[PDB]
Amino acid sequence: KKKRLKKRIFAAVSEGCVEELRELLQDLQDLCRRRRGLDVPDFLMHKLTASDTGKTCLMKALLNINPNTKEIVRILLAFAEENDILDRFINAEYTEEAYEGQTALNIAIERRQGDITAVLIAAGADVNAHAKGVF
Amino acid sequence: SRKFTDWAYGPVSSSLYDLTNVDTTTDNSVLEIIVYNTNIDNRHEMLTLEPLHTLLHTKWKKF
Amino acid sequence: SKESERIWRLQRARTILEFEKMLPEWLRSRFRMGELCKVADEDFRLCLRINEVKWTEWKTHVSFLNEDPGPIRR
Repeated sequence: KKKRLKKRIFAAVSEGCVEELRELLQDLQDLCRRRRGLDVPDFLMHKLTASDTGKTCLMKALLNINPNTKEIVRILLAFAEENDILDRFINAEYTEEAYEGQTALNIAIERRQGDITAVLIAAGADVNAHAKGVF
Repeated sequence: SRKFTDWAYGPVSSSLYDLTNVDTTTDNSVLEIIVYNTNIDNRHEMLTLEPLHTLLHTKWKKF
Repeated sequence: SKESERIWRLQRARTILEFEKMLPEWLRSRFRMGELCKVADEDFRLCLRINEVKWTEWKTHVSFLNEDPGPIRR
C-alpha cells in the first residue's frame, strides 16, 4: 500500500522523539521479514536513505537538535546492531556530490555535540573521511 | 522575526533579512523616507544598518 | 575626515533612488529573491536577502532552514 515509512521517520526524528519512532521501529521489522531470506542489508539501507541526497536516518536526526537527542541515537544504534549492518551505516558518506563525503561523524563535531560524539566513536566509526565538494 | 539563519556549517552563517516594507517596491518605504527627509541630524549613521547597507550597495552594483 | 565617509554615502543615496524614479519599466533587474519561505505551513512569501557573517561566540545552531548548502541545491 506504499506506506510512508521514509517520510514518517524524518518527521519523527525532528520533534516526535521517543514514542512515535519506536512504534515505527517495530513496523520495520515486520516489513523486512516477509521476503524470508532476501538481500537483507540492501533492502533495509534503501528504506532508511533517500535516493538523491543519500541522507541517512541518523544524519537527519543529527542536523536539527533537540534536548532528547541522546536518546534518538541509542535507539537508532541498537536497531542497526540487531541487523548487524551498523558499520556500513555509521560510515555512510553523503553522495550527492554537493558536499560529498561528509559523514554522520562530521555532523557531530560541527554541531558541537560532544556527548553523542563519544557514543558515535564507541560504535567504531572512521575518523578519517575526506570531504570534497562544492565548498 | 525579521531575520533568519539559513545554515551554519561552522562559524560561517548566512544572513537573511525580511525586506517587506524596506526596499522601494511599494509607496513610501523606509529607504525613500530615510533619504528624502530633512530635519534629522542622524541620517549618515542610519544607512550603516544591514538591510539598508548591502542592499543599497547591491542596487548600485548591478545597474 | 572619518565622518565624510558617512555623509557622502548619503549623497550616493540621493542618486540611487532618483534612478529608481526615473525608470518606470517592469524592472527586469530583480534586486531580491522572490517568494522564498521564511517559516510556515502555508505562508511562503515576503521576498528576501542573503549576506554572510563571521566568527566567535559559537553555539549549537538550532533554527536553520535548509540542509546546510551554500549555493542552491542542484
